[PDB]
Order: sequence, then C-alpha cells, then structure tokens
Amino acid sequence: DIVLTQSPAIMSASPGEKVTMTCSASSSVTYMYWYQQKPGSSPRLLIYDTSNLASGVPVRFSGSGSGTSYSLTISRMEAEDAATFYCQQWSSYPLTFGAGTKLELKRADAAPTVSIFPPSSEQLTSGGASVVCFLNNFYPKDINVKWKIDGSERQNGVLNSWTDQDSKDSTYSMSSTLTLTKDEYERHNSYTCEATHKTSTSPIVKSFNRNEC
Amino acid sequence: DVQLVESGGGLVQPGGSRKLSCAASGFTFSGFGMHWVRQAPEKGLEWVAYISSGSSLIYYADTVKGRFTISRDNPKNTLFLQMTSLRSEDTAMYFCATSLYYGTPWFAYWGQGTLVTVSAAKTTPPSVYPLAPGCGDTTGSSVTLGCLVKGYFPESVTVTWNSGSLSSSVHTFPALLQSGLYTMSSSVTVPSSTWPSQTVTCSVAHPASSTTVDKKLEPS
Repeated sequence: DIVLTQSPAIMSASPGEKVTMTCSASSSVTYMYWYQQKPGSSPRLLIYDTSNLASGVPVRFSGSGSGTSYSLTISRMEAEDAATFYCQQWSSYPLTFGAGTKLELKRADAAPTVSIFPPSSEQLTSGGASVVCFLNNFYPKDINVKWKIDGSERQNGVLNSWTDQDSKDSTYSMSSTLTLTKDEYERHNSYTCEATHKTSTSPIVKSFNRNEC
Repeated sequence: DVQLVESGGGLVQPGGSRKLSCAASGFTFSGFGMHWVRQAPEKGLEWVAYISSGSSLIYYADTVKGRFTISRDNPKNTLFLQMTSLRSEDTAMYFCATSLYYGTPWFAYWGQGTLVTVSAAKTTPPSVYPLAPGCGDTTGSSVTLGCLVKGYFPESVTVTWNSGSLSSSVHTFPALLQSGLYTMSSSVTVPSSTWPSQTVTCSVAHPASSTTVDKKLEPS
C-alpha cells in the first residue's frame, strides 16, 4: 500500500498555457499511470509505464518520473482538457491512486448576480421555512455569504451548494439556504443575504421585509 | 472495438448483498486479466479486485477482502463481482476495466459504470416549492426564479424549465443529504420582458418514485 500525493489539488489554466502536475509516492514505485476524467464520464488512460502516451491521446500530453516523484505535463492547454487527473502506481498489489488534481479552465473575472427568495406559502403549510439566496455566474470560485435576521448575523442552519464550472461560460454559481421552522420565521421581519467576492467593491446585499408589502 | 457494459447496480439495504455483471465484446475475453474499480460520489478512484485470464490468480483491496468475490465465465464473455455485508461507504459507481496486455496492472479500457447505493432510507418523492421574488418593483433586463426540491430519496432527480426565451440560463445545484433525504434547487434566469408576462414552470421528475411535478412560478 503505497500512498500517492497529488499536487496541486486544484489549479486553473488558460488555453495556450503549459500545465504541470505532480504525484509523489510514500515508497519507490515501478511504473506510474495517469488518467483523465470529466463529470458523468468514465476515466480514460493518458500515460502508461511512466512515460508512454496511450493510443489515441493527443500528443500535448507527456509523463515523466522515477523513484518516488512523477509528473504529467500538458505542453499547451486546450479548453477541452479541463478535468480531474489521477495518478496510479504499480509496485505490488494493491494498486493505489492519488486523490486527483482538478484542472479548471481559467476565465475572466465575473461578479455574482445575487437573488433572495422568501419561503413559499406551500412550504409554510408544512411547518418549515427555507430562505434561499442564489449567487450566480461568478469567477473565481472563492466567495463568502453572510445571513442576517433583523440585523443579527445568523450562522446556524445555513447550507451552501456549489455548481461545477459552467460548460458554456466557465463561471461558478452557489446556492445558500437558511432553514427555519415556520414559527421562528414568522417571529422576525428582515432577511438579508450578503455576498463578498474578489470583484465586489462593496458587498452585494439583497433583502426582503415580511411586513412591507 | 472493445466494449465493456456493467449491470446489476441499484439500491441495497445496509448489510445486504448485490451481484454485478460486466459483459465484454470486441476482444478475446479469455485472454485477459480483468479488474473492478469504484468511485464514491464526488470522490476519487479506488481499485477493488483483479482476476487473471483463467481465474488462477485473484487479488482484492484490503477493504473488501472477505466480503466481495470476483469471478468470470470465459465462454460467455462475462465478469462478475459478488458483494456481501454491504456498508454505506461501499456506495459507489462500480467500473470494470482491462489493460492492453494479458495481466498488466493498469486500465486501458473501461465500462460506463453501474451505481450501487447502500442506504436504509425509504424511496420518497420530493416536495417541490416555487422560488419567486417577494413583492416590490424590479429593474434590469433579467429576472431570476427557482424551484426548491426537498426531501426525496434516492438521488436521481431532473428539473427542466419552460420559459419564453431560448437565452434562458439554468443552474442545477448539487443535492445535499440530510436525515437520509436529499434536497436540491434549480434556478432559471430569463429576460424580464417574459415574466410574469409569459408563463414559467419547473418540471421535476423523480424516476425512482415514477412521479413528475410541475410548479408554475407566480408573482407576489
């Protein structure tokens, strides 16, 4: 059981750039193999026996290494190369994998569009109340959301979900859901979600007030 | 061309068993060693088991040893994996794979995978809730709407939007698990000249319960 460590865990590149990712091993390896996988598809073999290009794979891919240190290089990134890349070692059974390098497509900055929604009347009849905030079409991926209820920050009961990079414009989006009981929701008036991003000269604030209209 | 097709996946109770099959075509199956490899949801690859061309040599990952059995039927072009005493952490897409040569330890050809889900949760259809803006005036050339899809099991759900513009942008947010049940949401962004002036509905299909729900998005 050799342990394989892949670096970086996540990285981004623009088409035309050189890309290099590494795979180091806890003990000496005999051969290293490299695989590429995109969401909803099976992995495909890229490199076998450390430095051999697999049949049908583009020649911009190459592999190298020896002993305990290996690498995979893309001489010039193409947009279609964005994927997760896994290394796998041969020494003796068991066969083990690294945990992957996720190669994202680098893209121009984009600010999020923020939208807040109150709980529906249908949900309230069930005894629950979910307040939803969409932060859509931003780049890069790191973003912070903060909830306030009648002006007081709320952290408990928030759940965030991120999309994968959009297949059309390469941005990210995120949903933030604040879940309350019906009774708790109806004991407060103002609900606010606030997005802070690298692009934001000021945090983007969206709110609604239950007793307004 | 070489082709590998897995079958047999599905929902399994904790502690239960399941037998997977892999059908081979386009090569002399009896001449090649074969592998199973699995991938838990949103995680990496993990090798599971190997069987040589004539079944003489078998290896297992330590984490499935004693529970899983790999076998093959060479005249009928089929690889098997019998699983027993299954646990939550065995939930994964299961792939069969083989190499270029007789018994080499790497994966040149892969099937499409069959999904095994280990859970005691009961199959439950979702509650579908519309996400419409609160009361108030709006500005800008576009408006965003959503649907909240709550408390379903198992995972498989598809949300499709009907709107009045081909330019409409849809985001599908990955489901999160709670108390054995899933919740997801979906947003749509449309030009503000098409809503509420034209109808917008989300259609939520949950095949495992053979249910489909349509929710019209109504203004405040």
